[PDB]
Amino acid sequence: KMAFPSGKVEGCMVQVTCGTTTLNGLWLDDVVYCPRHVICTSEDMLNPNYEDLLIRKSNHNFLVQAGNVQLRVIGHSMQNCVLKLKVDTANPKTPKYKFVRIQPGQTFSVLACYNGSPSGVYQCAMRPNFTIKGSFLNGSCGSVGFNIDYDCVSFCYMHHMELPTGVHAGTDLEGNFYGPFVDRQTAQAAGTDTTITVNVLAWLYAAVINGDRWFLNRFTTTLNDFNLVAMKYNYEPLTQDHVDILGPLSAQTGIAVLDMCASLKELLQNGMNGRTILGSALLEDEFTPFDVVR
Amino acid sequence: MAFPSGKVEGCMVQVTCGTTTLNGLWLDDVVYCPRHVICTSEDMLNPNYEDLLIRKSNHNFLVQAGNVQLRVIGHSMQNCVLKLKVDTANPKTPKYKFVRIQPGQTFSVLACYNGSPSGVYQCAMRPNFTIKGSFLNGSCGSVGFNIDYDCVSFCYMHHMELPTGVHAGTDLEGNFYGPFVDRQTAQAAGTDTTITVNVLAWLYAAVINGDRWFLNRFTTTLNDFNLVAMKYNYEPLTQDHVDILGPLSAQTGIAVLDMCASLKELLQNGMNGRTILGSALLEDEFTPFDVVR
Ligand SMILES: *C(=O)[C@H](C[C@@H]1CCNC1=O)NC(=O)[C@H](CC(C)C)NC(=O)OC[C@@H]1C[C@H]1c1cccc(F)c1
Ligand SMILES: *C(=O)[C@H](C[C@@H]1CCNC1=O)NC(=O)[C@H](CC(C)C)NC(=O)OC[C@@H]1C[C@H]1c1cccc(F)c1
Repeated sequence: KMAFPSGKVEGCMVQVTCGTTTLNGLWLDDVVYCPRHVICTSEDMLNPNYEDLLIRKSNHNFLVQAGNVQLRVIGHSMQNCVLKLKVDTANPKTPKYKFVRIQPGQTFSVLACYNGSPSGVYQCAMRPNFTIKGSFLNGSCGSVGFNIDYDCVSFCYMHHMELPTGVHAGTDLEGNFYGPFVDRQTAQAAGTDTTITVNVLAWLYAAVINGDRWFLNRFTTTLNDFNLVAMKYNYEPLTQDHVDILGPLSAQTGIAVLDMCASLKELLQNGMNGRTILGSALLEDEFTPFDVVR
Repeated sequence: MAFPSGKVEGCMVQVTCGTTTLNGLWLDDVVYCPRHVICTSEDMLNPNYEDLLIRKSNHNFLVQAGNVQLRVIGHSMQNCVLKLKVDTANPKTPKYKFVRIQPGQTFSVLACYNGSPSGVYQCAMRPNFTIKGSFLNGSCGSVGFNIDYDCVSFCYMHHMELPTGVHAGTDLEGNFYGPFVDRQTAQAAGTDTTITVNVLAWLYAAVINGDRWFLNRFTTTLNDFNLVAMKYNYEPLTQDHVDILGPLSAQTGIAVLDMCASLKELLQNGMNGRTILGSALLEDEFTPFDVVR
């Protein structure tokens, strides 16, 4: 697992405090983005009226700091589950950036932060049930997930909560949660998780590129036939987008995506028969087709 | 999980000599890079580096930091690292130190190509003084490091891939880790061993994640455990290793030698299918300090 260099995101991290509640914010040009539950108390986390907590609030109740230096808040609004604080200084370290909503299966780096300070960077996969298996502790909220393409940081994740089971949930940078979660301090269950088929196929491609190709067969399949069988093994069905992002690996190896699906269908039905693929009896599902190139 | 890489990204530059390009580290007014940049092909196999270095002019070295060229006003060599004095001081130079790490210790690697950061990841110095990185052509000069408060401890610079696919390099004084040499030859490492204290830290970790199917009631002396460990090419466990595991022992209520008893069972049986924190294999590149923080 290889994360993206974090320096461009580090230069954007700040801290936002309401009362005693401190979490992290993302400072881009003259706007600071953070999770709205920074405005909550204990007495109101069990179920908050965010619209009502927000009316009581004024610009001068928001403490925003880069380091120990205060940024003056000159405006505030709420977009879904994210708070947007307008500040009086444009971040001179603002990279080229966009806000993207990723699909389940896709990977991203997360810059874990506490009190506006980075502690670590690591590589996460958005599971099909819209959770990530991270290392977030208290005060990690507002940490973000991202990919870097050339000069451009694509922000895709902001952290909000840990689930009873120990995995994590959050939103895009527009405040829309990934999955069926809500930012209330209630017990919330992630739907049952499935294996990320497109990434397994990416991994088989990687194994072929490295000369490990015992598992290829002379058969092929339809996308519908493969999908129905894979769901019987708790694999995700494939979309048309999945097929398309396997194109470069299909072209590199000369093995059509549906031929690879047929090889996977056989692995699913018969098993490995005590063999390995890239030195592993387990099919890895957290390397995307873009990750394999790198 | 790796250290944030921003402080190091701001030091990475591109160094070129001839048709060879790799990365350099630019601290204050000196750029450090692997000396084999001053090579060719007729040289690859048995290079007399002092000899090739004396034939070199300051102006043969092209240093680019972003869109900017840096003027080399001086060059010297410290073991396998070339030190290029340049006419400008990097203003992004962080607080730093140069350190040589011990096998079993971990560090972050910022992989760079043509002076540009491309990825970051966490590695351990294997006991045979290799590292299991993903380095491709042109990644030479990439560095490994740790961060303590505001200070970057640099510990590795990347020089070569071995034919098995693992990697070899030097500290920032240019001394290789391991018996490797910066000549273009197929080199083998000594037989690698598994970092025992790290496997134990990682088992304590899975426990903290409420994963404990591997535990047991059996127990073991420290010597009897080491006898089994050595049998399976695991590093011996020292009493310092035991002391270091204390915090994780306290936090889980599992004595160090109880976890050793658990590890002994796993080595002799196997996992018999089951898995620990996702892995079918015992993971040995998380240290105790790591798993804490
Ligand atoms: C950031 O503020 C923080 C990050 C959490 C803390 C621990 N690990 C993590 O990711 N997020 C919260 O505290 C969040 C605030 C809500 C308003 C969304 N709540 C949360 O994450 O709760 C975590 C424990 C598992 C929750 C739970 C279990 C059972 C019953 C509950 F009501 C809640
Ligand atoms: C950086 O310049 C580069 C990094 C390597 C390239 C491929 N992956 C990687 O990490 N370092 C070298 O190319 C290095 C230069 C020497 C002069 C030290 N040589 C190298 O990495 O060789 C790799 C293969 C195992 C070498 C080999 C096999 C057979 C015969 C040989 F003579 C050498």
